[PDB]
Amino acid sequence: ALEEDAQLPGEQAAWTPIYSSASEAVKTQAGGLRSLVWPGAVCGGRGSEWTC
Amino acid sequence: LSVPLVPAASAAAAAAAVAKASLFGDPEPVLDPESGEPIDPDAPNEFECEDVEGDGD
Amino acid sequence: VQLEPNITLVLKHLASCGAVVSAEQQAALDHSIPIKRIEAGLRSLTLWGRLTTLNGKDYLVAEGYNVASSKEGAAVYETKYFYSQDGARWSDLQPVDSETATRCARIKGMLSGDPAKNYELEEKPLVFQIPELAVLRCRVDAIATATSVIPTDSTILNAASQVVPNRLFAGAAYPEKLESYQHRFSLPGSGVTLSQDLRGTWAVQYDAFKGVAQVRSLLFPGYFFYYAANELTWGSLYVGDGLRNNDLIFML
Amino acid sequence: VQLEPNITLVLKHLASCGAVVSAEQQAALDHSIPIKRIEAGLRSLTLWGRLTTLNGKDYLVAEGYNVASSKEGAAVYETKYFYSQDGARWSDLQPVDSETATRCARIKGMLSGDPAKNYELEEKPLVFQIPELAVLRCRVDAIATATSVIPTDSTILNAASQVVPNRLFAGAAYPEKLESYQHRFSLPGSGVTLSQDLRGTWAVQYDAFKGVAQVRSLLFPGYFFYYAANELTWGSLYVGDGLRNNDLIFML
Repeated sequence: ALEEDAQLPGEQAAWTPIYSSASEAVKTQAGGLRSLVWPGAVCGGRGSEWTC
Repeated sequence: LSVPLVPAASAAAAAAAVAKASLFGDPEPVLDPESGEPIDPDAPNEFECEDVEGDGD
Repeated sequence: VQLEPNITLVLKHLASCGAVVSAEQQAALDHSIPIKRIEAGLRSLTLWGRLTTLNGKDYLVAEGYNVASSKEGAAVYETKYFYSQDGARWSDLQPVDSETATRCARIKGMLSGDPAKNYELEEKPLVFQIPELAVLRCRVDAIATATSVIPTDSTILNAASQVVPNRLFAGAAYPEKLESYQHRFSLPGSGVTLSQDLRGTWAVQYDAFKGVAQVRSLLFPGYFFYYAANELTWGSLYVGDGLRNNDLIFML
Repeated sequence: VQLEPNITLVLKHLASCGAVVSAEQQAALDHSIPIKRIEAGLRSLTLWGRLTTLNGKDYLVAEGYNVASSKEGAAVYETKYFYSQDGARWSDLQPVDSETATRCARIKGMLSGDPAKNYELEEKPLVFQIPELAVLRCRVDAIATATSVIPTDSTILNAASQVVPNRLFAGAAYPEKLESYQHRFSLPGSGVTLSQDLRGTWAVQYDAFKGVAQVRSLLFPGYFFYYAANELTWGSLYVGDGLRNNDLIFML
């Protein structure tokens, strides 16, 4: 799992969340992660589809 | 050409734009002016909808 | 000749450079920018950029102004900045003192995404607490004074000694050369262009068939500018955490 | 002041009116329009419209020209039309004789979508076979001579007596009135606007806060024109089967 990666300096996780909407009440929104070590590397899924 | 920033016959269009922009994000907590306490937000209605965004896709 | 950059064309031309915004934020901007522009009394207001944060709530930053005037050999734009975290409600991004500017310049890393957070610095042991919005404003100021790119001779001076669009601008003769572009704060007719900048801090890719030039900053990686010569439009955008690239000498 | 309509802004502003194009066709246009414009030697070439067909292969129609001149009190544009069914390869849309113009005017219904098809007409019993591309070109000619909308005083006459963009155009003073717009083929300074058209054949909706006016044709439902006054852009598009609305008196 990506959770067991090398943390960045300061007990910081190496992957940061990204969301599709600013409100937690929209019912069909995407989710994903962005890489801190390699800026520009993104993974993300919406519903049944996903991509890196 | 020399016109104002926005005509005076535009309050309806401005109200429309404010209503449309209020759709996005969460509503800001408003407070009671005389009291100073925040106004209790409305409890949301329970409903079922489709995925309008996927249909747009 | 355009009168103001168009966010649709900007997002269309600079999408290949990875400078993109969310779909919800795109719609929300389409509604929110005119509202704020009117209720602030500004003549121009555009999307300046988007700074990434650690909790996923990136800061959208917008920049507006009313009129630009020539003062002391510089084209000064009395700009005002606003920030947002959803694209719908814009808050003020207030200026920062000069003394605090140094401290926030010392703070590095990706921003937290919590406007109420404040970082700590230690000096001779006096500790200062710097609000996050101060750091954000300072990074925006640095990136702005570094890039602020427009085409050369696209502005002009009028009778009241104000900088106004040159509506008879014909276009850049050689769009693939850095001489065709300049900083915003350089007076018209001053002959100072991007070629007077430190050699190697700008890259230019020009598609001579479609007529679209892309100018990328290498000193602040994340600042992109586009110029379309067949339609005579242009515009820029910053997307990234806001930190300067200090290792540039080793990377060229 | 724009120099030529931008397809991105057109598709962005007229999408609310249902005037849309497929995504693949949008990309294909972004590539194909410059190629054809260059290899035909034309100064201007834009997307004119999109006519729906019975087999799902709608005709995209593009219109281009080189220079417009004042002849006999009319601003004549020597236009040339091209058609396509995928957005990538443009073929010629050749003019039609006057005698055949009447026959193709008599043919109604949604087009077939097969450029090799030909319809049949019967007269005194002499039968004529009219190719489908003839019907297409005449519907385009009718819609073009009916609408062809531009803002008023956006063009001007030059020394060689040619119609050129008025680069000092300041904008329409009253964008919600039909006097602000005119036909393309009306000479500058002639005072003929859309208000001289048959009363009730045009509708205007003006968003006074954002500054975007939409002019819809009611005689040819499907022709939309937009004018953005804060950025001084404009442009039109036709989307539909191409038939005139003859029941207009009963529908108003």
